[PDB]
Amino acid sequence: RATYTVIFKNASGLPNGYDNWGWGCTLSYYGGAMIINPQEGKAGAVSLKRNSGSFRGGSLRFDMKNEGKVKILVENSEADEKFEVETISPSDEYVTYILDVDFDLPFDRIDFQDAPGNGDRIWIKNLVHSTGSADDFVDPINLEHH
Repeated sequence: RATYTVIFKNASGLPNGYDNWGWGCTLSYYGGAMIINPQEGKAGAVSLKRNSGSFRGGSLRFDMKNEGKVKILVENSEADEKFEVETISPSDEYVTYILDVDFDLPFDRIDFQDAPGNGDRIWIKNLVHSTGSADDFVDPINLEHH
């Protein structure tokens, strides 16, 4: 059985049980989105840090729109180890991404970074981890709608 962990659907603030250990960004909340406003020259990131425990492998599902290129990473904060999941091209419309996490350590941080460091906004909603793969992902969000 896959375990689906909904981190947030609509956000009005930081997800419950998480902190932001990122840098070089201002966050705001509107239309249910976490709106990341990175500062120019900082290669800013949100780093969602789980207060307790860790995820392992599996996959990350989220809706995003983004004015520039966005790098997705995870980290294990104990080993001080970081892993690049994917780099995602700009889109002016929300797109649903479901990405395998092939990191061979547990991860307690999930990062969205303004990779080019030009200060391009990022918008995120509906962020979910599965213990199962991307191909096998059955979206609980689309599914609750239907």
